[PDB]
Amino acid sequence: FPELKNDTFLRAAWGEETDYTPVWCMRQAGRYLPEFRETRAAQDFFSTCRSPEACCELTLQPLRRFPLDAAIIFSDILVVPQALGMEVTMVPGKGPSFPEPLREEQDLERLRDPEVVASELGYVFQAITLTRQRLAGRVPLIGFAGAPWTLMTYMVEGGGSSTMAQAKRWLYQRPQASHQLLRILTDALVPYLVGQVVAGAQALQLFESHAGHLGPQLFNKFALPYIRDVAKQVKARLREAGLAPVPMIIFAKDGHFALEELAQAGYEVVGLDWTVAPKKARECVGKTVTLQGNLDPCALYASEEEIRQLVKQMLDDFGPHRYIANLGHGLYPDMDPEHVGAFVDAVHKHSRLLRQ
Amino acid sequence: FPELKNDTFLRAAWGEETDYTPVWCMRQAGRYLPEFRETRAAQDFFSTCRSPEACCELTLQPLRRFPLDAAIIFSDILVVPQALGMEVTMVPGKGPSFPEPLREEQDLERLRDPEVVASELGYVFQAITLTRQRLAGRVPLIGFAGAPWTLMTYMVEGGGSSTMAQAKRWLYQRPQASHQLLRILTDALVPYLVGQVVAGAQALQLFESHAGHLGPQLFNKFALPYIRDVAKQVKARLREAGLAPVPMIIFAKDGHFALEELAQAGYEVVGLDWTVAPKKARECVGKTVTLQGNLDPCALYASEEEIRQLVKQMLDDFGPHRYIANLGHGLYPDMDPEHVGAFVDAVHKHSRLLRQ
Repeated sequence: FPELKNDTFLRAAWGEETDYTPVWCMRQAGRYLPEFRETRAAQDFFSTCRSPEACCELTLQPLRRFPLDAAIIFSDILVVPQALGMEVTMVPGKGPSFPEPLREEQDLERLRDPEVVASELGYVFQAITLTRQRLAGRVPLIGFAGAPWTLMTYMVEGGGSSTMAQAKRWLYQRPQASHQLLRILTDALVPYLVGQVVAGAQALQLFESHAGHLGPQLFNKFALPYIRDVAKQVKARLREAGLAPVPMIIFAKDGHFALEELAQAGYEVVGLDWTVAPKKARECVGKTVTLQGNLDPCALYASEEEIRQLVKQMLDDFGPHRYIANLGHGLYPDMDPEHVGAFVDAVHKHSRLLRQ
Repeated sequence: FPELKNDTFLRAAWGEETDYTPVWCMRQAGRYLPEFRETRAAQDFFSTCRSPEACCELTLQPLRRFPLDAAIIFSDILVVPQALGMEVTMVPGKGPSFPEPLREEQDLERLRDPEVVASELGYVFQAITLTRQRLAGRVPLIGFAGAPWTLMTYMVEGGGSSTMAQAKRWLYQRPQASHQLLRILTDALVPYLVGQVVAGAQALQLFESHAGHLGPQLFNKFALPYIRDVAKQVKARLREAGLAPVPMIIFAKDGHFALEELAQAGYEVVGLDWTVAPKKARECVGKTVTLQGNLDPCALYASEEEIRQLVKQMLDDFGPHRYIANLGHGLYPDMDPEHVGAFVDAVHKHSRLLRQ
């Protein structure tokens, strides 16, 4: 692969000093971009995901508009439960649906052996090698997947949910089947993430979006240990293959009560939502791990000058070391690309003016 | 009104010692009760709310099953935006909808003067006087309303929302119209809550369900000051009328980052969700205020013996003083009334065995 030219994002992730604060945005390839809607208008969502040229193109689009310090491959966390044998739809701009969710223990029998999952996900590895080639070393490429508990919520709920009532009902009423499913998910994730790195990914982010529904005790029993197992096994498999490990990011949306444990879970970087004050987050995580985040993405509805001021405040509270700027959640379809450009321009100009 | 016989809940709320930990459940009058579905099968939701006998009956039903230490009047937080002039529906078991949500500043013109709102809500005061009579002093009666920001989210979103994107867009793009609306809401709430106390309510709970969507800075600017204004004005109006103030509870769902401020906002009791460890909550709030909560209501899906153990742990972490037991969120329609009975029985037996 081409030699990496701008490794600021990787340096920050590892905890090293940098000349400026690197920045990227969750869903930087997303519907807020007209050209993203245009290229996606070509096929359906999961068929977009299976075309290496199409994922490559969607990954590069934001980089053409903005000097972001990283690319993240275009894909979906739901490719893993699909590759396990579940049928999925993106029903007419309504979001993800599993028409036949897991509802009882016997439903586990329909899933593939998790060791066959990576071979079902070859199309993502193809998209990753292609993108890493076409990026030609401009910035590092991030790979990703959903964390075990978060994927389990989709598989049992059949899509999004404001309560996760069914999924938490499994934890309380079927804790054994729950552990069995979480382990199937971990055992599928580890070889998929290792494959992403073999295909060319330079950093991995694990997305635990539905953590906040758990309190501390459920989260300690049912999410954290799988989260720890993912990073331990991925790093061990990469070493065994003779490959450099890459930095790993754990993003736990609404996960204020888990931050201290997450800082010990084997991840270089802890990604935060906008609900934790950056100074309190630093306190919970100590000064080993790098922090990523955490601007409310709705702030980008404010005027450019207001965005600049919000970025200045956020940067001042995180401080310059062991920090990667990002939003606290994905960009929304209605957001103005010019305001995304302002956020990116503001992080760069303020972090430098903060150094120089 | 009949002399109150069991005032344990009020004593705990004020911060006094008690012989046991009092307990009630959010949505204790709810669809998990077959007789609640039966009496509600009589008319539509908002017409149930307007019948004093029907609200009285729904309020008493759980008290017939369980020795709860308080009743809460049957009503809905959405009665206030309806009384301000907005049209609302409970469309066939789909939840609240406003078919015509507020979308721009000019939409404010359609709202009533907030000073006329209490006269539109006479039916709730009738339901409260009736219930306080029929309760005949068995336990105290709680009145309630939604907090200003939470009501504003319904009025702008038109119902529930996983992002509150439109409502936060108002905060970022129309901060002045936002403050105007929040003030209209506060100015309607204060006389409605005072009326509830004049009608016989012995305690008030303000429900800030949608707080967690805000980070600390938005919450400090747009929710907290209205929250403070509500309690200050209600207490001043009651004093001026010659009436005893009642204890006031602020419940801020997902509000971990606001707990320290909420403990200073003029409320006797801070109600918590299941996401904050009870020991950390105590730390944030000091040992002045009383804490209420915070059992994950999905725990009630567990077996009776497991519920007992979870209650024992929760009680041990809160400790006996300045504590009212409750769930961290309303009971779900599918919950087993026998498991609610276990939770109530467990709080009583463990808190006593903890004293004796």
